[PDB]
Amino acid sequence: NIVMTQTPKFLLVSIGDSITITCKASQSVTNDAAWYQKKPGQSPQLLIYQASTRYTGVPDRFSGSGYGTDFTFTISAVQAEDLAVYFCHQDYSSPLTFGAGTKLELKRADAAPTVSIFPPSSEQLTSGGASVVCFLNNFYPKDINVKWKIDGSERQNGVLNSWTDQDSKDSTYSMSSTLTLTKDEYERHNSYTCEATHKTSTSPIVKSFNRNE
Amino acid sequence: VQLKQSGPGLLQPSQRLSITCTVSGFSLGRYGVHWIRQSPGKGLEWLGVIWRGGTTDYNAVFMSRLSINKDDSKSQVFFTMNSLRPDDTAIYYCARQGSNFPLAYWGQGTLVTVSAAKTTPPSVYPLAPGSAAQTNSMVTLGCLVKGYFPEPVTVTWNSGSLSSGVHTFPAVLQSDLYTLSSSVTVPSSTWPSQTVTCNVAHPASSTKVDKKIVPRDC
Repeated sequence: NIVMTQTPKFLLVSIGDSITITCKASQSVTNDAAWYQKKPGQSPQLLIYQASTRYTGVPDRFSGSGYGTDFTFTISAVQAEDLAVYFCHQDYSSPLTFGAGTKLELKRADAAPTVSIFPPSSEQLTSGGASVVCFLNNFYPKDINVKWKIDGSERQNGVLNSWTDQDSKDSTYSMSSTLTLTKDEYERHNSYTCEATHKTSTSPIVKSFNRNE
Repeated sequence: VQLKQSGPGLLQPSQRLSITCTVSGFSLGRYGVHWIRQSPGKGLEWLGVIWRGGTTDYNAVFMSRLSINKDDSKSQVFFTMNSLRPDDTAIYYCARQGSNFPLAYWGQGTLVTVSAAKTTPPSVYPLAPGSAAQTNSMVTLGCLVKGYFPEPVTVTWNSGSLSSGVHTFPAVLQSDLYTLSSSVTVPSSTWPSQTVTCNVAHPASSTKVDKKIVPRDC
């Protein structure tokens, strides 16, 4: 097309590491592979072009190599300002095409999930319809088998999740669910669970809220 | 040295997207202007280009319904796309290449959304906990915002001041309606007393309703 197959989609890293991204092209592109940086809000920032040439004002920690179909993009020592999306691009041929992205994470080695089990209110039920929220601020990694269960079940009707950017200051995630329920759906099961399957405690860290206690 | 786009962004099915890229610090007669888009959860996707002499080259998949024109003297390039659909939703850019070297100058963006929904405002239903154990001396409160269109919205805590552990989340669609949630983590004993007032700010709608926190009496 030419399809630019970028790999791997996440690298997790800490400051000072040496890290290579890879791009495979469906066709020989000669040497017309280029590499960009994406910081959200900001527009793309050209780093390397023609596989290995380095653009205007770019430090020699960013390098690259390859010819034909196989290309490589190294960063030999990472930093605060290298904490962003990266992607290959080919301009050998129209249509011009891009890699899918490599997001760079940062390693705040393990952390405990601040689960905050919630109910609705009378102040919510102002239109005859409600919703059972659950926040989970600051955890690591994002691998989290959460479920809004009822008596040890997997009926996921109305489960309405969210996730966030890894906040740059504290370098850990957050989560947000919304188990929506109607007027009469709201009285049936006596309690329900906001789960967590973290390696922080291998006995499953359940933190439920009941209708009675 | 750089390029700048237009709206309008928000339109319904079978309607023309019509951006305009206004250019400065280089001639249209010396460089092409490419048009690219980023669909959410996807890579960038190239749509087409008009080169210096006017030649034009479209991506085959949009060639039935794509057109690029220009006026070199006015420094303007005119993008159009002739019959929209729900998955034409993205940020559409105009961009330009070096001489010499690849794409390295970008337009600011055009946020575009394809749907046929009236501008309905949110409904701020606040949140405070449901009793049980109150150890640890920190408890997180909530402020849930439901049922709005279009985007976006500012979810502030106590008039844009309290923001130390404020995590407002990316929204999610609920049949032409968005719902997002916000949280703030504050110590136990002063909220209770010095409670936090939640508020919201919608641009294309214009509602700014506030809500204070009170629990229930278990």
